[PDB]
Amino acid sequence: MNYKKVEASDIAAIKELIPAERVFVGTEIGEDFSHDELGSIHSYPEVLIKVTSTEEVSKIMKYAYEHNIPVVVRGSGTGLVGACVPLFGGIMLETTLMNNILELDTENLTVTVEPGVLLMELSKFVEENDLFYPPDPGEKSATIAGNISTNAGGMRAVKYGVTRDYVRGLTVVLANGEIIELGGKIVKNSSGYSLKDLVIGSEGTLCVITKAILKLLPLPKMTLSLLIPFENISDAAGIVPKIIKSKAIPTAIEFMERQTILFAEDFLGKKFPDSSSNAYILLTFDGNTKEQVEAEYETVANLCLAEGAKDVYIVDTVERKDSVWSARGAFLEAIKASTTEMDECDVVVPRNRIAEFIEFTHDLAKEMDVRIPSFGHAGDGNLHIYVCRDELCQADWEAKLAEAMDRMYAKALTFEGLVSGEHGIGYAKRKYLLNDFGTEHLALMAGIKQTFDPKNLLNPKKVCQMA
Amino acid sequence: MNYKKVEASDIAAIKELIPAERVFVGTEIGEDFSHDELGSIHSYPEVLIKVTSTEEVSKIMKYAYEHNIPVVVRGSGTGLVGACVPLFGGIMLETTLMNNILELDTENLTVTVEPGVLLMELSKFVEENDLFYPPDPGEKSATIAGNISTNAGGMRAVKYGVTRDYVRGLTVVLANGEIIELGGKIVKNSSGYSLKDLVIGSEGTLCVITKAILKLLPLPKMTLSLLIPFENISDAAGIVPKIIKSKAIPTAIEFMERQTILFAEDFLGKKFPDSSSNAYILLTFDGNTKEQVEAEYETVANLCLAEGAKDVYIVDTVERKDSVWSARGAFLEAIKASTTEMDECDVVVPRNRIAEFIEFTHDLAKEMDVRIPSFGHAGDGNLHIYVCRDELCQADWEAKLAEAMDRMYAKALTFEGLVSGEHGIGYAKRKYLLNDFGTEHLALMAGIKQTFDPKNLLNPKKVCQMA
Amino acid sequence: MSKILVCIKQVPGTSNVEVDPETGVLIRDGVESKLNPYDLFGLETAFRLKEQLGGTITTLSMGPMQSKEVLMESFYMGADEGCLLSDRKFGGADVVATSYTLAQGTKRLGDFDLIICGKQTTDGDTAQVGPEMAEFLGIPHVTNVIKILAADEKGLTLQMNMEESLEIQRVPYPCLITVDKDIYTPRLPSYKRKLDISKNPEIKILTLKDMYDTNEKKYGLSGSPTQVERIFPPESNVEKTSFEGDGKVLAKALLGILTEKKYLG
Amino acid sequence: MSKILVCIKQVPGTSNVEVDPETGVLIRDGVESKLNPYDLFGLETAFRLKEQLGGTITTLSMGPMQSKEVLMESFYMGADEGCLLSDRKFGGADVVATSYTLAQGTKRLGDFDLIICGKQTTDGDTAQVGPEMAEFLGIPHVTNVIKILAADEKGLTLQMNMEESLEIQRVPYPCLITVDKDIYTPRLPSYKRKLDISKNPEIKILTLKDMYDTNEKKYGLSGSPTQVERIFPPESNVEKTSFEGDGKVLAKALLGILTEKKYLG
Ligand SMILES: Cc1cc2nc3c(=O)[nH]c(=O)nc-3n(C[C@H](O)[C@H](O)[C@H](O)COP(=O)(O)OP(=O)(O)OC[C@H]3O[C@@H](n4cnc5c(N)ncnc54)[C@H](O)[C@@H]3O)c2cc1C
Ligand SMILES: Cc1cc2nc3c(=O)[nH]c(=O)nc-3n(C[C@H](O)[C@H](O)[C@H](O)COP(=O)(O)OP(=O)(O)OC[C@H]3O[C@@H](n4cnc5c(N)ncnc54)[C@H](O)[C@@H]3O)c2cc1C
Ligand SMILES: Cc1cc2nc3c(=O)[nH]c(=O)nc-3n(C[C@H](O)[C@H](O)[C@H](O)COP(=O)(O)OP(=O)(O)OC[C@H]3O[C@@H](n4cnc5c(N)ncnc54)[C@H](O)[C@@H]3O)c2cc1C
Ligand SMILES: Cc1cc2nc3c(=O)[nH]c(=O)nc-3n(C[C@H](O)[C@H](O)[C@H](O)COP(=O)(O)OP(=O)(O)OC[C@H]3O[C@@H](n4cnc5c(N)ncnc54)[C@H](O)[C@@H]3O)c2cc1C
Ligand SMILES: [Fe+3]
Repeated sequence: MNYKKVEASDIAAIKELIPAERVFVGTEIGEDFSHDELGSIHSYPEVLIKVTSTEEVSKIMKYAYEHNIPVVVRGSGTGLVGACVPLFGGIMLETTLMNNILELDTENLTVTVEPGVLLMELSKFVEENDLFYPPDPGEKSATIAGNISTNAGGMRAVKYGVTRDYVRGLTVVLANGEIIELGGKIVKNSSGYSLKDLVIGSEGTLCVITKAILKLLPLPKMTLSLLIPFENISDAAGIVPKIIKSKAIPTAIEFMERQTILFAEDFLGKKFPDSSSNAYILLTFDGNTKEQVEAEYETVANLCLAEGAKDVYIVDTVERKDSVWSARGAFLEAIKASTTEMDECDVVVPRNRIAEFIEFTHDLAKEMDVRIPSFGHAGDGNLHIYVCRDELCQADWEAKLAEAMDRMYAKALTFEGLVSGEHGIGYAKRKYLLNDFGTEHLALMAGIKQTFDPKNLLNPKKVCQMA
Repeated sequence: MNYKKVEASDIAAIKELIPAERVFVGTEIGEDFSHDELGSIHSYPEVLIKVTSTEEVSKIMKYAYEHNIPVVVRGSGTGLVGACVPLFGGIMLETTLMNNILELDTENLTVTVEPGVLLMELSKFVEENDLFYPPDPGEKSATIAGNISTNAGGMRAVKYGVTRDYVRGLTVVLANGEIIELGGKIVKNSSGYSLKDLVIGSEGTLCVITKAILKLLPLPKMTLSLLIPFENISDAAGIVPKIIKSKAIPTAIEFMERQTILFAEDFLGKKFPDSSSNAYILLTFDGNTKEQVEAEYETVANLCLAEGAKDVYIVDTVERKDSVWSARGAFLEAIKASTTEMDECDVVVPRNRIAEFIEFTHDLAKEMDVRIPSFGHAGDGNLHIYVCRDELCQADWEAKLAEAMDRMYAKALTFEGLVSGEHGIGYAKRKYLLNDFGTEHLALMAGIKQTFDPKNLLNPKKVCQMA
Repeated sequence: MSKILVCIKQVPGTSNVEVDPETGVLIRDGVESKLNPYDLFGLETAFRLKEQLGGTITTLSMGPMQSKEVLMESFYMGADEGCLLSDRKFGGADVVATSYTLAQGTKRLGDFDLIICGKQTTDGDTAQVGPEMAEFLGIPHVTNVIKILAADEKGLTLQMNMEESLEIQRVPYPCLITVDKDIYTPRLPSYKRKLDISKNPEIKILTLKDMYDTNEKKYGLSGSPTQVERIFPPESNVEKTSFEGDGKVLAKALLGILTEKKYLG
Repeated sequence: MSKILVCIKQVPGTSNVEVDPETGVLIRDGVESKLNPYDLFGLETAFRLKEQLGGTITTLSMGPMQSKEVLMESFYMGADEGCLLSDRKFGGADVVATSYTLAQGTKRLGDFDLIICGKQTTDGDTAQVGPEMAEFLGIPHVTNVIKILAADEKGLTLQMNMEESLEIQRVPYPCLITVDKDIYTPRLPSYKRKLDISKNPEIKILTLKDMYDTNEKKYGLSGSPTQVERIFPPESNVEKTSFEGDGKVLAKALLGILTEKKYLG
């Protein structure tokens, strides 16, 4: 709808606002900017601009609003749902040159970052100052504003939460070029509508984040892990309400079945330390002294042995921790190395319905003759489920992928869960959001994007757009 | 605008939808429903309806939408900014008959409540089941959906947060009568725009909350408090970053000066246990064993004594806690008993700017010759500030109240804080929200209310309206 | 004035107590024991007199070796020295044997110008160890003191209350006083005073060998005239009664209830 | 087979170590000491042989009384009994005196069909206590075992690796073996075994009085031929060098660097 193609007069007017070494046109774009880690959709932008400041972003958004050109913001290109792909091919704003950490407030325990600070270099910076950024998505090369725009969460969400719980303030640029400050270094907020909480999870469809203020915690010193074998995944997922109600809250609660562990053993070349069982619970406790960590895990280990665990294995050493957590950290790459291609599902369910959904994917894998390996976080209900193509031909794979994905998203609808808990909706999961939420629920989302972006220029046909 | 006044034919059509025992017209509406605890504005609704179900609310919102009648939802009438006052006098939905706790999920650690469950009876119910609802606003007779709509926070926000951090799901009714489910019993959420986080803090201007799912924690067994005298409020506010960075996070951090304590001594008739100092820090630690709390408080008490504290007093027994916390719990009533009338302010500032703002109100009270007592929560920056009229004449009081409020809201703007951190904006603080945020910031808020409520019926001229 | 003795007791940390129907021993929820709040007013009354007269303050307790914690707790509030009366032959005592071993431990510790007992305990509630202790010492005693008007170096001017009057007395030294609830606000135990090294004064423990009357017939259960026979929960009943029919039909029912509860109204 | 001895050592919990320029002693960050990861492969090699042959497993350690923790740690992994060699006369030892007191403690504990030492420690890195210990015992030894092909009740068929070859040997009992890194994945210490008694075993401590050669000239610092003179951080330097000018102008600079680092390419 009404989108003006970028012509040579628009290249000259853009190169007056931006230095020409940060503007890329045509054959100097690169194939990496035509896609993200979804891999299904490919679409080149017409202009790639590597912005460096808030006022440079606002001058581009003023030009694209005046000349009716769509704009897609891009971080590291890491997201898995096609959210940063420019389907209409307009301006692509690229933020990895704004990788400066602007301020570390040790009085308020906040850090001010630019969009494009990587998660691996922010968490390295704050831990040198004995501080802690708790959200840990699995890919550390992600842009921080990409984590804010996708509401990226990870392993520590059972104790600490997700990126939404640690965004204190945002400086955003709207589609017409207006610069808006949203939060601040405050802690309590009850002044008006929380526009900051709309930007968290919006996936670049409302505004362009040009500054972020992140809440930090004091860094825990000690860390100890527990490995608890179980007979099946029903006994493993059922111990999680008893663990949390014993007031010894783990930092991470991970379930892994034996079939997923056999992939990581073949990929890494090393065996798992004990794989005489079918299901596992991998805990993590943190603290500041060795004695209060020891009181935490011995509470859960005396508990877990009383409800049918075969054993409790203490993982207390940096060599023992690397022998267990590099197997968990290589679950995704071991599944990729075993197949031709795959597709990812990241449904979140209620926590008491984890075991029934994992057992459902085992009955679905036997029925459709596809390999469906799965893992996830047993402390919050997010399950990472993969449908592997293996050796199916292209016609039989597209029919089997569409049937396996439809039945898993319909079963999570019956279980009163959602479509995505980590990765977002983007382009790939739009029709499952229209199946979960009604048309009246998505008309509220589309009317909010019409408020922030009435010309529909900031990322068209994403999340709610054409569900 | 052109709102339709309620006539006698609308009374008959309402009494077909609602039984007539719960409809109040004219003189059947008491004087308590014409105001809330702000006390400045007074306005009667034309119909008072005590609703009992979600489908009864949706039938009323369907009737008022097609007949252009404004609707104001009311909880306990406890809010302090005029947010539940029906300025145009249409339908008043009153939710205190929906006081049923629907479900306690001990597996997911959630509780499902109706709007109108009081805070004093939810926290009593979950603590009988060894669970914990962490947000503690100062008034316990408030409804839960009143706490959600105002984003009500309190004493435990330094460790646990506010009402926003514990709302898992909401069932809302829009202005046209559509019923929308927003969250669920899930933990992680990255599916679409967070419409649930817009309702939290919206003060009844977007939709009518008809069900809530609240996140619970395991209840801590023990509790111990500390009373730390200081020389002035600058030394008292400055210890709070050193306390939090020592990894012993208190449950509550309260500052109180001597002139506020002298009010509570005259009100309660009992002296404070030690008032040989000018400023105080009142801490609270919680835990499960006595040795865990003892390692927490001895860490901070050694830290306070090494950083210029005059003493550290241990408040460990029930009678000692009731000698100190009944003084803090009666700060608001002691200020009201000492004046003819007052008007209040709940600015939040950055935590390192607490002492500069408290010292600013002492210079402002000395210059304007008004009494400005103040206290607040030293762990998050929220300052409860009261301007007393004492014996001023009516023309001199409105001139001194306007000057003292304008200079305090402008100084919190210079300190990069906000207008309200607890109580909300409502009707009273609309002008200061237009001074803090720009016109482009409030046009985004007004365009969001136009999405949820296009005919402008749900609580008009409040928060982001006529600012 | 000068030497001041304060008798403090360790009590159960909460009084929410019920009995098993056939154990005969109380169902105390835990053992988080504390100093009783009525003796905090007795400690605070000694602290105001020490700030005016400049003497010393001794704390005295009778119980097991677990009762050394409330002697250390009184040290953190500002007591100068303490004394435990721990012995196996002292247990099982009633008021008559408790006030005898507290008066025997007082004579062993020397002379005191003033002994300050609290109003009552929270487990016994008998409120009569104080008047019985001053009988064995032979000193005058005044109970239920709400106010100290004068604090002369020879004696005190006190305000002893009744249910409806205020007696003002001038009692000389040596004497016992029994303060009641809310005479002052008691100060909190300081962590700075507990960070010295442990406690400046050492809890001097006394047994039956140290007393001037070393004969076990007057102490413990042997010197107790009373004994508990059985302990049982109190029978209470809630009856909801309604009264309609206006006029003096309700006024006779309200006067019939107010006279049955002896209000005579 | 049947009787199996495993020599384990307590090491610093991390090797991130720097020296103070004029203390002469190691700037160790803390003391969260652990069992060394190279001896976890030696313990795991004994566990696979016990599951095939059914004998017993003894753990042996030499150090202070703090080294009793890694003997209890090997018990949680599945060792049957342990033995500490704690004595003041054993400290300050080099490899020659450590392998002598470990061989003297082996003869005191009886005969073993197989002694399993690890590849090296993480503090000494000398990797030579094992071959020196089997010299004092007089038994054959095979170092750097990556694979056990056969586990007969009289001897083992081993795969000893070199830098470029794989020697396959048939060594009989009694003998010492030295396994290297990643022969198996070591099992984790079980918490269920920790709750047995504290553990069933009860570490048997030996001093110089218990050895069959009770003469302190051969133990400790007196029997050490070597000694440290000074310890210092290694001098490393990062030099960024650039090379432009294409053709074989860069290829002579790349061959000049690969031959200076002895790659010969
Ligand atoms: C191996 C792997 C593991 C992963 N593990 C996890 C995981 O555990 N948890 C998890 O949550 N996610 C995970 N992810 C995906 C996760 O979403 C991305 O890692 C990250 O959130 C996206 O950041 P980016 O910088 O990569 O963003 P991009 O993909 O470039 O951007 C993602 C979205 O953010 C928008 N965006 C980016 N920058 C801005 C900005 N400044 N303003 C507005 N919008 C902006 C883009 O337009 C797009 O909408 C994983 C991905 C991979 C490949
Ligand atoms: C003495 C005192 C102490 C207080 N202390 C604190 C404090 O410490 N922290 C704090 O945050 N607040 C405090 N408050 C005020 C606090 O806002 C209110 O106590 C409470 O949040 C309002 O709840 P209510 O049930 O009283 O709501 P009402 O005033 O009736 O409603 C408040 C707002 O919520 C809306 N609303 C109510 N129910 C619904 C519903 N179902 N759907 C949609 N909108 C709804 C109303 O329309 C109005 O917008 C205090 C108030 C008093 C009087
Ligand atoms: C259920 C129950 C009922 C009892 N009924 C009786 C009864 O009817 N008659 C009777 O003679 N005994 C009775 N006793 C025994 C007696 O009351 C207590 O067992 C014990 O002697 C504690 O004394 P008290 O609580 O009466 O002290 P109180 O007279 O209640 O206390 C007065 C003050 O004396 C001081 N004091 C009291 N006890 C001590 C102590 N041990 N060490 C130091 N200072 C102390 C304190 O300053 C205290 O404030 C009863 C005991 C129990 C458990
Ligand atoms: C910095 C430094 C440099 C040294 N350099 C030398 C040197 O050049 N020459 C020399 O002779 N000594 C040297 N020593 C002394 C010696 O290496 C150690 O002090 C000590 O004897 C530990 O032996 P190791 O680390 O060499 O054992 P290694 O030979 O590295 O370990 C081989 C195996 O022997 C067993 N083992 C080793 N030590 C013990 C023990 N104490 N108890 C039980 N089992 C054990 C384990 O199974 C281990 O895996 C040095 C020490 C230090 C600190
Ligand atoms: Fe995940």
